[PDB]
Amino acid sequence: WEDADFPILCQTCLGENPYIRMTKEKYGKECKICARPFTVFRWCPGVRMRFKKTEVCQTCSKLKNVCQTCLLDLEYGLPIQVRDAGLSFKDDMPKSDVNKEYYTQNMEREISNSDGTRPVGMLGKATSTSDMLLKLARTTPYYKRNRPHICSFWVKGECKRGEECPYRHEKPTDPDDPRYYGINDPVADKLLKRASTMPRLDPPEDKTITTLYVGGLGDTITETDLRNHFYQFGEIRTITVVQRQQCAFIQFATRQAAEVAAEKSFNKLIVNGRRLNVKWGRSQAA
Amino acid sequence: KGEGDLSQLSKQYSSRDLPSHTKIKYRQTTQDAPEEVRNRD
Amino acid sequence: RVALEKSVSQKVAAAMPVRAADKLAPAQYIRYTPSQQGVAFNSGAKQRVIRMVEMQKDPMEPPRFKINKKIPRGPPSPPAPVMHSPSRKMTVKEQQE
Amino acid sequence: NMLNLLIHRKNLNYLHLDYNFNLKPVKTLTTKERKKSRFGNAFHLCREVLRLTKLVVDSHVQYRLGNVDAFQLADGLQYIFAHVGQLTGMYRYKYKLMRQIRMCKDLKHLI
Amino acid sequence: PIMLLSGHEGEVYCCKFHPNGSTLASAGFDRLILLWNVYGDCDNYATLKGHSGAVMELHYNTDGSMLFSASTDKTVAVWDSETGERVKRLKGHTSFVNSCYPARRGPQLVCTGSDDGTVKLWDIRKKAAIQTFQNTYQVLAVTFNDTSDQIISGGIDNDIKVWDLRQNKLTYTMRGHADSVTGLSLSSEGSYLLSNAMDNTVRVWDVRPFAPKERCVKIFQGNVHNFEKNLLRCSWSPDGSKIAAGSADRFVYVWDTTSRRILYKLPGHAGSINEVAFHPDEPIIISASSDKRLYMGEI
Amino acid sequence: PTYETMFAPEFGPENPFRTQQMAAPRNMLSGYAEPAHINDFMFEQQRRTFATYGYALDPSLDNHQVSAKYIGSVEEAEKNQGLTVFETGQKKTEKRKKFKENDASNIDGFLGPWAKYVDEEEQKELDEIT
Amino acid sequence: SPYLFSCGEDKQVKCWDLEYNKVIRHYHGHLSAVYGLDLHPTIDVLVTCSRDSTARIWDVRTKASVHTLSGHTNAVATVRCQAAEPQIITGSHDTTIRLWDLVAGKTRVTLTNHKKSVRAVVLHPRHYTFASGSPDNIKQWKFPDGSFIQNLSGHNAIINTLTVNSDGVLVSGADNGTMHLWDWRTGYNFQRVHAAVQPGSLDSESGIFACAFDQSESRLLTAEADKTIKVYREDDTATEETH
Amino acid sequence: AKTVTKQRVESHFDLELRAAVMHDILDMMPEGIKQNKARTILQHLSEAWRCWKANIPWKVPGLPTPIENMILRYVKAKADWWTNTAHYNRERIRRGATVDKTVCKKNLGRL
Amino acid sequence: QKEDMPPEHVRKIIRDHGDMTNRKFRHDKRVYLGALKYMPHAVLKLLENMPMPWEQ
RNA sequence: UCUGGUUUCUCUUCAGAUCGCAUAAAUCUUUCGCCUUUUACUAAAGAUUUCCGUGGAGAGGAACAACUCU
RNA sequence: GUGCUCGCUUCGGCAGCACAUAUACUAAAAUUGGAACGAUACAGAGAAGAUUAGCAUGGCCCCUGCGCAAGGAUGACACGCAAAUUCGUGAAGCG
RNA sequence: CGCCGCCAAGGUAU
Ligand SMILES: [Mg+2]
Ligand SMILES: [Mg+2]
Ligand SMILES: [Mg+2]
Ligand SMILES: [Zn+2]
Ligand SMILES: [Zn+2]
Ligand SMILES: [Zn+2]
Repeated sequence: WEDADFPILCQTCLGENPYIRMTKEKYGKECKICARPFTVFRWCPGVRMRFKKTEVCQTCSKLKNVCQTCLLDLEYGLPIQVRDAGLSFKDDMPKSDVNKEYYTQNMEREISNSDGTRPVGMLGKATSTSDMLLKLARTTPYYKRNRPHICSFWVKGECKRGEECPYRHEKPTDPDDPRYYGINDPVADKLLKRASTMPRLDPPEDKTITTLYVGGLGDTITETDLRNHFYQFGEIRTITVVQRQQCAFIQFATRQAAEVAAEKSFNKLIVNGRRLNVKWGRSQAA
Repeated sequence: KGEGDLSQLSKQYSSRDLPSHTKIKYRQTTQDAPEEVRNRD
Repeated sequence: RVALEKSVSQKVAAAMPVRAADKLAPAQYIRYTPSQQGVAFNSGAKQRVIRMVEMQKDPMEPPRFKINKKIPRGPPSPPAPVMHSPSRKMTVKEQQE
Repeated sequence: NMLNLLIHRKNLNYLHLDYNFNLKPVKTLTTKERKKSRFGNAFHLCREVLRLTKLVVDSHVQYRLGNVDAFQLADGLQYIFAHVGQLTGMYRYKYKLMRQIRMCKDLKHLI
Repeated sequence: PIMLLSGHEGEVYCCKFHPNGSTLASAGFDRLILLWNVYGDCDNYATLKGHSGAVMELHYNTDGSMLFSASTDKTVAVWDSETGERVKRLKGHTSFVNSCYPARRGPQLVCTGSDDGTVKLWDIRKKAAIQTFQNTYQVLAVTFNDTSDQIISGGIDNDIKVWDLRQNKLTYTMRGHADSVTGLSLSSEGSYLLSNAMDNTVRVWDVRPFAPKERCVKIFQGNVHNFEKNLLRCSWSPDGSKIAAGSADRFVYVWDTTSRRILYKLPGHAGSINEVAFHPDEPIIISASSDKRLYMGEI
Repeated sequence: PTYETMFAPEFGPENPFRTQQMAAPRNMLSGYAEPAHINDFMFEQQRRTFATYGYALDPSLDNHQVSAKYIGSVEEAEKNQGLTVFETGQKKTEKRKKFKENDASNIDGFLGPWAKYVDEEEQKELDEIT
Repeated sequence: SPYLFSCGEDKQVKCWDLEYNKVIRHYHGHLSAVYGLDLHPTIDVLVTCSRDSTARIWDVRTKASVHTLSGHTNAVATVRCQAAEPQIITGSHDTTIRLWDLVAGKTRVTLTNHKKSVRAVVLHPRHYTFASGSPDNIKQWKFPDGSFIQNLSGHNAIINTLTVNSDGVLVSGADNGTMHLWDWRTGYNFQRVHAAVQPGSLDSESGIFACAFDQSESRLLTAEADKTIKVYREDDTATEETH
Repeated sequence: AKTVTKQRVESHFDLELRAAVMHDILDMMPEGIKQNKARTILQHLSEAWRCWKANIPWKVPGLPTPIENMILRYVKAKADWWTNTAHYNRERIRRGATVDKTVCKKNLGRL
Repeated sequence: QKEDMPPEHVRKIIRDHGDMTNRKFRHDKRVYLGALKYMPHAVLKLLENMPMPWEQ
């Protein structure tokens, strides 16, 4: 039912080698979600690494901008649930077999035969990105995804091969922390990790820190851009720009709006292509 | 790209569907061939 | 004619392919630029030419996947405007006729 | 190993297909297992031609056991090639070979 | 304008300019020969198809009517530049054809050389080899003198050899390279022959009835060969004033045939350069490389 | 054809409304792919070179327009001075001597290419896991 | 080719050889009954319109369905195909016509008129502007891009057949026995002739289900619902002038 | 699909006849809001055939002329097929072609 | 360039497989049913080369 | 004195010769004979294929290729 | 690793030449969802009286069968929607 | 002058 020429293949599954050899089939395995006969391709990424043939088909990868074999996004290198939780639009897809699954899957394959270049619904909302998901976007990822799965007979001590067993050895797995939408167990801990980062400890008073020491101005930040980026938060009382240290001083009437600026600018407010420097003001008349 | 059951999705090598009469007899010049049709009254 | 001829040749070499066809000569490479992530991903991956061969399908295999699925027919081509003549209504008596 | 594994895949477990290629039910079959387990011409005719070559190879391995000579095997597989239908039941699911049985049964007299 | 051309899916190994300066020919690892408009919008027209091996060398005859193509499949094809139809297949060598040249002036002749160590003279009308010169080491580059009396062959013995068509004898040997010779080319006068070699030496040799007898007329430097082991070819400018030779270091080197100063070093290529050609009338340089793109440098 | 036509850049602010991935050129949703006819031998040679020692040259056409460098593990290229896997090296270091028995006459003593080499608390945790 | 094709409601399309008067191919694969069929004038393909929803392409020398044309919601009455683009014209019982693409299999254009369903289309064969046929306000069309050229007069009977001559005369055969002549230059009804019944038939049984000219187009002949073929010739008079 | 064999002759001709009269009365009735009460003209056609089989003259009042005379010509076409099959299988069971109990016990009532 | 091998290969393979009542070889047994289609192509070529009684 | 090649293994299309000194089955369209409906059928003709094999031709090797036809 | 060549000065050391990167990687799996059949208990069997030959239509139901034969209880599932006749409400318009 | 050599679905429901 499905033929292909080349799969999606994000970089963490290609391997460390730009020179890999790959064999192909015409009708290979079924997808583990919808059982569609795609074309499984097989290659060797590394010398200590398993083959990682193919998990899903091309069509289900073209719905949500997903790679081919490890089920992560191509645009970041993240799972699907983090992506549509950060963008707050799920682009729903059924769960059963013959109820509504293959119906809308065949129709979305039928309407996407022209382009084959972009996903069906994420083309308009993958543009307003790089704000909340750029904070965890791992460059040069760990190659432990590519290492082979654990073998038996070393857990029981029966392995006659010894060192020439190609899979792994001396790796005790843990039965406490290991599909398409939900639910994923370590991903909940990853959302707890991004919800429990390392900010500055909030001093115990009643919102008196309305000043803020922001610097790194140079020639990109100007006064009108900064006061219009503060104007969407609210109104000023006394603002200034100092150029001997390349810094700006802003305050607010009732602190809370600038408080989310404190949520916005903990090495996080990225305007004009620069990681700005932010530390605390005095708020003490010192 | 996903045709019907006749194309690839079946090994039903069915009866009555065989390469029988795999050559077409053409109407030659002694019959009412279209070359003699294009000029007769 | 050549379009339907190559279509029916693929059909005959797909519906009845049983009699002695060679597979392919897969000596071609494919060169695909990693233009999605690479700035330090696999340092030096700039256009990444790879090798593509084909696995031999042995002729001792039944069809592996159950072709028995049946779904209702989906939405067709979208309806064009209908543009008939102005619709008339006759009487109260000819409708009774 | 294929004619028994067809039965093992189709979840029967009551047709005792034996090495001399026959077929026997065992359990006095009810309606839901009689109609599931009956074969057409493709299974049965292959079973009879495999029984024929089974008897031929049994004749040859009986010769190479070392208790029977060449003339006796000659008359033996002459009787095998001349008296099918009497001992193989291959005409039952394909009648066209019956004339060929007669084509054997005539030429034997010529011999 | 610089002009950037693309099309070749694999490495380009050679390119030439039509004798009248109206069109270009290019070919390489793909097995396709592309024709290009020199002027206009630099358009691409016919693709010549039929080579099963890679195209090692293109040449035009002096009339610009016949295009010759040496391939790794042991066959040298003759192409009609006007229609794009194939004329003949010179089937002969037992191994790869490394290079071919077509005699100008005198009745049509073609020379080939291959990894079987032989050099063969072909008459396009016979469908059979005319002469065979067994060397003993693989032959990489071959050219005729303008009198059509001599064959000049460069191999991997670091020694350019000259063959007499009438005597069928090793007439001359040239010493002066420390490594394999990858490309030979005669001046338009017949006066001088230009050589590239792994040793990174570009050497001009003068061939004359009266020769000094130690014909290392000139030496130039800058052209680098490396681990890729690409055949390297060099060309004479239309008036013999400039010498171009490609290199593996991404630079087009053009020298002054007299003072030996580097006139041009040009970048723009990403990979190794396999051939540099000069337009027959105007100061235009076609640079062909392994990055599958061509440039039209103008001086 | 003219080099100036393809060399002429696009007047614009690069359109940063899209991201870096989606604004990049492609034809498949993942990279611009096109077939070619590269030689097999040098391809597999530099593949085995990167598989053994981790350095190889960098194949492209139009990334920087000047590229002759090595990729992967950098220092091991100049440590071995750019050798290949098909070339006899300058030294024979860390070589590993086996034993041979190729008379093919003895019983249970013939060990040729099928020979084994001369050299030839976790269980409590693995019990507590299972 | 020296053979003919036939088809009917027995779910069978028979290829009747004429050198031996026998069936040689016996096309099958239609899930319902068969209404009409047509041949391509140049190449060895055939088009067939059936009862369920589809028209299908039968390849001669292969007898395999190359394309199934599935875009209708009712039966398809008649089908014509030619050498010039567009190829296939299918008029169906869901009150629409559509012109197909024979290569890709998808439709080119759909044509929505005719409150009562279309049952007759025909090629002329000299120049463009093919015609359609329906019980209500019989129309006229065009080969490129679609174009409503003209509608004809009040031929309000339920019709079955259209046949057209190269010199400009056209004939429409209906279900009430009334067959009507037209012209190609204007759209003028000329004769308005009705056929009487041969003795066995009753008063209202006559319905024209087939009509065709000669290859000289000097003789017309119709097959009616009274199990009779009626053959018309010309009239060598002069006093039949147009008002 | 499946072909029409000798058993699905009378179970296919009636289906094609009701489909033909269906798409004929769907394309002959005028622009009123109701077509046929979804089965009634079929019932009049069937009752006209049953009344022709008993030769009841079938004079129903208050009925439009085109639907009733198209029902008359349709039951006349079914009568022509019925009698032309009756003559044919009567000649076949006369000369001895078929020995079918269904055909003979049907042809008794069909004469 | 493929040629003969020792004939004790097929015997070892089938004495390993046997009557296919084990769970180790379950990936291969369907292939045995895939050998169902071409069995008369083997039985025909078998019975074409039967040893004559002057042979051993 | 020069000229200088039989077997075996792989693709390559054409076949009109008892392609094979012999001869299998199936499909369609008809006539029959058993027959209740059908698949299994009977046995004659007409026309197609399938299948076990075969004929001559382009190349690449290897097998004593150097014995030697020329 | 192996063979050949004194090729470079010891049979030994070195150098060159030739051979040139397989594997649904497992004997396992913490294992994975487990549909058929059989057993338990229900419900029960077409055609306006009874016993019932059947052939059909549909698609998100299958099985036996080589099936464009056939048979599976007519193989099973097929049910109340009245439409225009009377009256009320609301809307569009006309005198 | 010497035809002819028989299986199954059709029934113990799903
Ligand atoms: Mg029945
Ligand atoms: Mg039934
Ligand atoms: Mg039923
Ligand atoms: Zn999928
Ligand atoms: Zn992946
Ligand atoms: Zn292990």
